[PDB]
Amino acid sequence: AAVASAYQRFEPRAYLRNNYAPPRGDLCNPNGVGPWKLRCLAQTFATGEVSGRTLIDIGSGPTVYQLLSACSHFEDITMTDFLEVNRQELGRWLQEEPGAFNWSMYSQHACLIEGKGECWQDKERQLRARVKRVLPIDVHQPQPLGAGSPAPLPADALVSAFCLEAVSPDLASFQRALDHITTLLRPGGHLLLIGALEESWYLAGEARLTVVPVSEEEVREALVRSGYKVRDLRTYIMPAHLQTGVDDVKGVFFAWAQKVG
Ligand SMILES: Nc1ncnc2c1ncn2[C@@H]1O[C@H](CSCC[C@H](N)C(=O)O)[C@@H](O)[C@H]1O
Ligand SMILES: O=S(=O)(NCCC(F)(F)F)c1ccc2c(c1)CN[C@@H](CF)C2
Repeated sequence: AAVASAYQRFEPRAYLRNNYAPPRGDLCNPNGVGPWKLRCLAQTFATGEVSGRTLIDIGSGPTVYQLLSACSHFEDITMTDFLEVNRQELGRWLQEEPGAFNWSMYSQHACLIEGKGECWQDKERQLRARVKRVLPIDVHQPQPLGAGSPAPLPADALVSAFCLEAVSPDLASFQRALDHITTLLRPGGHLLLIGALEESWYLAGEARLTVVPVSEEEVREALVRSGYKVRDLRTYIMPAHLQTGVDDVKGVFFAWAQKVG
């Protein structure tokens, strides 16, 4: 409830500005964190080993880039978040309403990276078409989505970016939160986890969030303890010019894990 309390001042547009607009949001530099995250996602799905019918995005927040390469492998996509404000923001983009955040640059780069000759409008069209619902969620609950969630369970795959560490006060919480979401994933399923490395706080407007600083090994061990087979775990070290005053993140990790059940 302590963290949950802090997230009450969370400003969606301040978050988007701090992390998805320049300099961090500049996709032109191939050395940026942006191109790196999109490549990890694209390369993974390009292996063709992450497929199914349903997929759930945990703690989607007000962003969609994490689903750009995934949307063409899953016909039923469910997005989620603890904050009403974030679900509202996602709606504005999915419905193409006024003031929606502009993700066209990311769509274009996903198309560029994937290399299938696809135009970005068709990519955004496909994603919007496959996202069937935006549901509330709380990874701190043994049943994240709840009792009678409209989401098809178990899911064939899960995607989660910058959520778990951002909502857990310490390692143990991180672990449980991971066990909580893992129940949502069908045995043999896949989990694509992205997150901040060794970060302790980040700003989102008037909100100042505490973060549990984790390391690559701690993430690996946590995934194993939860019953996953780590297929891939990479690290991106945050360059100096991407070190702004919005947080103290040291790097970013990408984990492709398979629930071995
Ligand atoms: N208990 C909880 N369970 C699930 N999500 C939570 C949560 N508490 C906070 N969150 C959400 O977790 C998000 C962390 S920011 C990450 C946003 C997005 N996934 C990205 O890649 O940028 C926020 O949207 C916040 O509202
Ligand atoms: O800089 S990033 O690695 N990616 C943004 C740049 C982009 F969009 F181009 F990929 C990033 C994204 C989100 C967050 C961070 C970094 C670090 N703070 C967390 C707190 F939860 C949120």
